[PDB]
Amino acid sequence: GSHMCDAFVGTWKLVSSENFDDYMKEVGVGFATRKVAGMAKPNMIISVNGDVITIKSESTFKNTEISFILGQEFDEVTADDRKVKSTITLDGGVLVHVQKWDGKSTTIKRKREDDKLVVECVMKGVTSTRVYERA
Ligand SMILES: O=C(O)c1cc(Oc2ccccc2)c(OCC(F)(F)F)nc1C(F)(F)F
Repeated sequence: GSHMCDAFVGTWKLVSSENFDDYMKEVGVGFATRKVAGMAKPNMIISVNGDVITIKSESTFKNTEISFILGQEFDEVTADDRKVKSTITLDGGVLVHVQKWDGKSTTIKRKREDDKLVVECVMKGVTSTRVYERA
């Protein structure tokens, strides 16, 4: 039945963001996409069915969805429209998501902290923190 990844399951809404514009600059997102993406207030819906985890993000800007098995690489289309190769693992209760494309890498960590789901994104020393709460 239960799995430790079950504390991520649910419907989550973005409540705060820090330095996301600069993170997007470092990833290579252009001006217009940064402005519109930075405005959005996505909801993230996280579900598990057997070994498959699904993370859906719905917003006024873009909708994105990934389904994956921990430790098994997959192809992802990001919200900013990169085509990346991704691997997601669980390390000490933290979901660690690495995206690789064009010789570049970014890492997105998702952790449960109190009643929050905290998303920490890093690229070449630039970090952003985005905090989600239950919807
Ligand atoms: O989960 C996040 O909030 C999040 C959201 C992203 O894009 C959006 C933004 C607004 C609405 C819908 C999707 C995003 O896009 C990749 C980017 F940032 F490179 F553009 N990356 C992340 C994250 F890095 F942190 F995972």
